[PDB]
Amino acid sequence: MRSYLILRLAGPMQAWGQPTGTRPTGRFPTRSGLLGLLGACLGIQRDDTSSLQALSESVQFAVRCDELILRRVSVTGLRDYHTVLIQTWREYLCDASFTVALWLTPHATMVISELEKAVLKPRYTPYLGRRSCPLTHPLFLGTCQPQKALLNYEPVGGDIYSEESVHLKFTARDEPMITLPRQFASREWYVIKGG
Amino acid sequence: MSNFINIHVLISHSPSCLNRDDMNMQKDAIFGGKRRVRISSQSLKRAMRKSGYYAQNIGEQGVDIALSGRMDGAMSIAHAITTHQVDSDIDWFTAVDDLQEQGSAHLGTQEFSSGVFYRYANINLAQLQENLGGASREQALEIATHVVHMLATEVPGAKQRTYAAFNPADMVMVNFSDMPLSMANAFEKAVKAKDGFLQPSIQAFNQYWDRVANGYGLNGAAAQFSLSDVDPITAQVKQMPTLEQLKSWVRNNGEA
Amino acid sequence: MSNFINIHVLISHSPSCLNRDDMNMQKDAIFGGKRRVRISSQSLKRAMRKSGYYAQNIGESSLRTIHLAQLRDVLRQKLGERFDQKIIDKTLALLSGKSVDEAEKISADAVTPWVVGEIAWFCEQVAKAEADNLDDKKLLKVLKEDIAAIRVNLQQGVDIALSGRMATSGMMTELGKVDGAMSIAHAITTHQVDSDIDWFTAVDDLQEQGSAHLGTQEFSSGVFYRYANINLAQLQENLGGASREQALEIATHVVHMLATEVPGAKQRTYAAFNPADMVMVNFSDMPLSMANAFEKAVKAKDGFLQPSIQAFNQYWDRVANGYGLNGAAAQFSLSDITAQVKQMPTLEQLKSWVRNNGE
Amino acid sequence: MNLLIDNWIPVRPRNGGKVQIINLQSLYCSRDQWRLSLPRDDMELAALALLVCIGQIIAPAKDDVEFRHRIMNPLTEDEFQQLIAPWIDMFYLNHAEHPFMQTKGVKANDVTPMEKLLAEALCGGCTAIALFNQANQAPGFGGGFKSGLRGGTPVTTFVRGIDLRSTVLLNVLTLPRLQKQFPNESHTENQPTWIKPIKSNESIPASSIGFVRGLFWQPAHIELCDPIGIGKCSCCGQESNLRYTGFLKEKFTFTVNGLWPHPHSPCLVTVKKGEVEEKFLAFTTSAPSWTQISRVVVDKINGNRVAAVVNQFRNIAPQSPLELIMGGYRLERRHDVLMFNQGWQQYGNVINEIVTVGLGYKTALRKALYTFAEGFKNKDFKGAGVSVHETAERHFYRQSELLIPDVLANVNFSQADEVIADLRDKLHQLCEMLFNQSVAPYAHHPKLISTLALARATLYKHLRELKP
Amino acid sequence: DEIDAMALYRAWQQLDNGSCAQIRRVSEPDELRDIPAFYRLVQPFGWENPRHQQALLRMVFCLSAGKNVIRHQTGISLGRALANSGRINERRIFQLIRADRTADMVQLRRLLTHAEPVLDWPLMARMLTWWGKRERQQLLEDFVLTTNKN
Ligand SMILES: [Zn+2]
Repeated sequence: MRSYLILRLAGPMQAWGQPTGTRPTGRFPTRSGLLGLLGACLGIQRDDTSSLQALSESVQFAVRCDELILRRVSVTGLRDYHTVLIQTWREYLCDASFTVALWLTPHATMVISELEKAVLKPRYTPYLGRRSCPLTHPLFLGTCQPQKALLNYEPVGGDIYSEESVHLKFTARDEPMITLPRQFASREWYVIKGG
Repeated sequence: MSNFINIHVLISHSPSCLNRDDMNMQKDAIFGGKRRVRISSQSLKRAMRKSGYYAQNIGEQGVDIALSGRMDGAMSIAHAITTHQVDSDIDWFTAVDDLQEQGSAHLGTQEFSSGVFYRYANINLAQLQENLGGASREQALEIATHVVHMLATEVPGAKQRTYAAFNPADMVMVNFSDMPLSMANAFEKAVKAKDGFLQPSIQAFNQYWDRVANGYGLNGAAAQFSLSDVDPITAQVKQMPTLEQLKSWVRNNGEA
Repeated sequence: MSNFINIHVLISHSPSCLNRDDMNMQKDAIFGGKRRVRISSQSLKRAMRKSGYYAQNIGESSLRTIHLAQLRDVLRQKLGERFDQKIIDKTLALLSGKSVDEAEKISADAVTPWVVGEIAWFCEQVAKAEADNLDDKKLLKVLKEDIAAIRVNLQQGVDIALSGRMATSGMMTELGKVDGAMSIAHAITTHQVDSDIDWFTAVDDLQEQGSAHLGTQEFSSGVFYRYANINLAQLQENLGGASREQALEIATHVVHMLATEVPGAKQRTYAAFNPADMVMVNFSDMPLSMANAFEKAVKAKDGFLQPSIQAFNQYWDRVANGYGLNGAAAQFSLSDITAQVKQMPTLEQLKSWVRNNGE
Repeated sequence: MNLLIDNWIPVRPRNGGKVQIINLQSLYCSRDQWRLSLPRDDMELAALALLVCIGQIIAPAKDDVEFRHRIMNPLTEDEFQQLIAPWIDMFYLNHAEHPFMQTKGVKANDVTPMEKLLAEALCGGCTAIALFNQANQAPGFGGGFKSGLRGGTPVTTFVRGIDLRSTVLLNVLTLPRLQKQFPNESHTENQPTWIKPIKSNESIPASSIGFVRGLFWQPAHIELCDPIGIGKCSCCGQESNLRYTGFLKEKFTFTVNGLWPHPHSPCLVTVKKGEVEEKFLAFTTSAPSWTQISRVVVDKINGNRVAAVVNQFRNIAPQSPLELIMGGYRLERRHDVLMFNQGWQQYGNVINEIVTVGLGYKTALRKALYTFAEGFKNKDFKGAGVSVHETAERHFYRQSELLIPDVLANVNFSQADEVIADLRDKLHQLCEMLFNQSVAPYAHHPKLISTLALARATLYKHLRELKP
Repeated sequence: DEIDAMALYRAWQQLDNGSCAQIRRVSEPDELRDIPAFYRLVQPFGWENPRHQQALLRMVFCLSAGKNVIRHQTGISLGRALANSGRINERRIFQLIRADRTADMVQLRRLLTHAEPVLDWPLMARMLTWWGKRERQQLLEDFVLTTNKN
């Protein structure tokens, strides 16, 4: 088994990017977004591409949508009417929590050590999608040695979207070009449902 | 010592309507299972920027920019949520026309609620110092105190002239940490009214902090100024009798 | 010195029904956990506007209408001696943005408050513009340059300077828009209230067996907290640069009414003509509402009034000590209090204290 | 630059997250598994189309067994070279009188920026895809400019495999299937538009069109005013050393009579008692692509046929499930991928039943909110109450985008109506939410109360009828 | 573990004049708790189940409108039957909804007395146990739509 770094993405509101009148969310974090989160934790500035590209060539993700109890509470979504003195509608996610397995690709330069130090003492304010969205639980360190490391870190049974194969796929415009600053490519999530 | 400074505020507003959407309904949000009344981060942030206090103490030109960004901000402000579930009241108003005797000229409705809100805001200290060009931690801390004061004192303007929820904060807690964090989960299980919402909201906040803060990371200097008598969280959080003293404590970086 | 003047009032009404909604229910309101009987900020404001007190010490209220045909009729009557008829009409159409021909019915976008003096001043400007062969748009620019003159006309109708105006269609949209110096909050009962229902019958003198009508009405007695703050600079601006003392004069008049005036309904049948038992006025840099003194719904001891006032003072002391406030403060009460708030034995004295800006 | 020899194709390893520009030989011969990395969905689909067409004229499979084999093993380089020679001559993006999908000496005033081609500065690969897009999929400026052959918002439907090459190869007909789909072979010519032009105002038998000529059909007088950089592409992302900005338009008109048999889009036929008229599938509606899947996977013969590519697949591996790309235009891009489990070919009736379920719900929700909105209107209420069914239905459709695919991907076609009834549930709950959610901010108003009652009654009467 | 609405209905019909009258006098629902005949009537039907008694209180109080104003027969809604009476005006029903808790049960009883309604009792019983914002709303809707059918 290779090394995994586990994370907790959970806040009363979150918002994960999707193409546009309104600015809507998906139901889980995006890759562009998770990159955002991570680069943020590290000393990363938008202009300095080479380092961002190194990050993106270095890391891979698996995300678990897993839900509230009380009796359970399935995730709901709100529509924020957000104005500028120009009108926008901005979708946010209510009662979202995610567990995230993060592993290193056969490419360098990061080692999971660098990344947990980064997650622990972030250089940049971290936020679930928009800075409007603080998070309730710090990105806790995982250490554990597929989906199996997630089976370790409770709460179980929420199903996982992931870049390892196990098969259904779910196609998304998550993957950011870094050469065209704010655009994206066509990536595919592998889907592992339930248990 | 620690890089992020967390500001937690609990405030009770009287019947009011501090944020409308397209249809003049107040702004809701669902948490964790229940409806709560919301104030947008934008409304608060603007309430603070456009405030006179801010104009006086942040306007002093490049400091407000370093704090809040062009009009990229060092301080984050979160949508406020009510601690408890809320069903909005509806006021039905009448406009009496001085020239027609036989009726009203306009009939309408407006949504309104009273509510106990948790405002959260986190200031990145490294970010502020860099955005100012390497000002001292103490130099940063002054600005941070200003943010605390506003977060505790400033309320959005609508529709204040007609519903007038000019309420001061009942609870302000400030904590230092490595990773900025929100105590909103104290109220995920929506607080139930016992002799008001406010007091049990403060109980929830305190009990949560005890539990979680030693359970989670992190443990950095923390002080709380509160108006109500509830059994206060374990004395790893220093207790400030006045807001100004809390501010001075922030200035001195959690002295002890 | 201090810009905001805060007014806190505790008034106890007997069984009454002072504010109904469309279904003739009292106005419910929930705080923080419990139902409280509500009286609307609007009803209060109009109670003061239309009052004899106001009439006597402040002046004429504004004329708030949406029917421009009737408005031009009145304007034609009153201002007709002072100006040409065509001029009055054009002035009204320019301010309105709607066309004033001779039709029986003509309407603005929405109800608007008007001041006759204001319209008069505009008629003079419109007259100079017509004689000077000034273009209307040019007239707009010129009048737009100096707003204050229009605000001095606002000085004839104070309720507008206190409570504000908005326009969407007229020349007024650009010219006559006012914030309103005074913010007022809806009265709430300090304590929980479950409203009573009175069951009435109407007896018909011509039918002997039974009543001609049977019905119900909600009603409650309640101890209400009235709150209002006057922003003073805004008041001065809205009068076109009136003096601080003139503003303060307006403030004392407002204090008086907030303390003495009760809405009219259904007073003729339930008659809660009760004066305030506690009136507290403090100067500050930031407006402050003591409503939170009562988020914990007051529980009755020897009535609601006494524990409500006790609750009020306890919260005031606590807030003031916490946020270190040192603004001028005076309190007038009918009953049995904490220090450093000056005690006025009579209302008139509290008022003089406001006129003199904190002794 | 030449499409067959040099490298154009914007590309990314599936897992490998590094952008690269590769050449046809490389794509056809590496066990490398590539996906294309393009910033636009239309652009991606176009690139795919072009690559498919190319693969279709350079190397149709001799039999189904060879189809299989070639899908499973890349070609040796020599094999590819051999397959690719004649065509080499045809596929240059600069020439004297034969530039790829262009026409020489186009005259106009002034230039058109490369931008308008897409519907900036571009590399050879980026341009060639753009070109192919405007000539195949986009509406097309004129205005005295013909488009086709399909034509002007046609819906492309491709079969997807593992890898890029797996996909390309997968959508290329076996030679017998090919000369079956295009019989007559008395057709002047098979030579492409830019080799042996058409001239206004030609009148054309669809049957005179060779498959080469028609796959690469260009209906436009387009000339690429010569390249500048030395620098970086606006689609590709990377540096290109040769970039186009200039582009020359020219009006032109002909008429192809009757329907050409394009292999990439579902023919759908309608017969008025007057006239037997058939056209390719158009995204005419604002619906989620799933509504249309009855016409993309199920054959009916009024009625419809599916892309010869799809039907071929359905024949070739009957036991395999189906990954399907759907793309097109309204302007508004649309691009979705859809999976059907091992049953699909066999049971279309099940598929139809599901589409019908979705639609039936949408209908009930709409009938409800509409009667509310019509009531709203009648009482003269000011505001969006009039458009409630619109707004609402929009939300529904987004939700249904998420819902229906899941179902189809996972159904057990042989056994399962339980999962169908479960979807029936999910949808039921959905309509309830949306009714309440969009009628809510009005509902507290006394006058409206009557029309609300009706409304709700209606929502539930219909909703009962939706269940057996 | 619900309340057998029909058995309770019959039980109320079977009461002695002394008790039919003893319970009818009651002004508010809680005063039922001062009556012994109440406890006797209700106890088999699951009184002594805390989470049951509020419901039981309401049902009995509505029956207590007396003497037999509530007459039993897809089912017939209370809203529907209240309209079918034709005695009751919409405004009054609105007022039923707008009134706070105990008041609302009182007012309802007044309505029932005036309407002398033909409902489906166990239905009305269900609605009455779960009595809540939703249930109220439904009362309105059924009433208006029915009153409008006519
Ligand atoms: Zn390129």
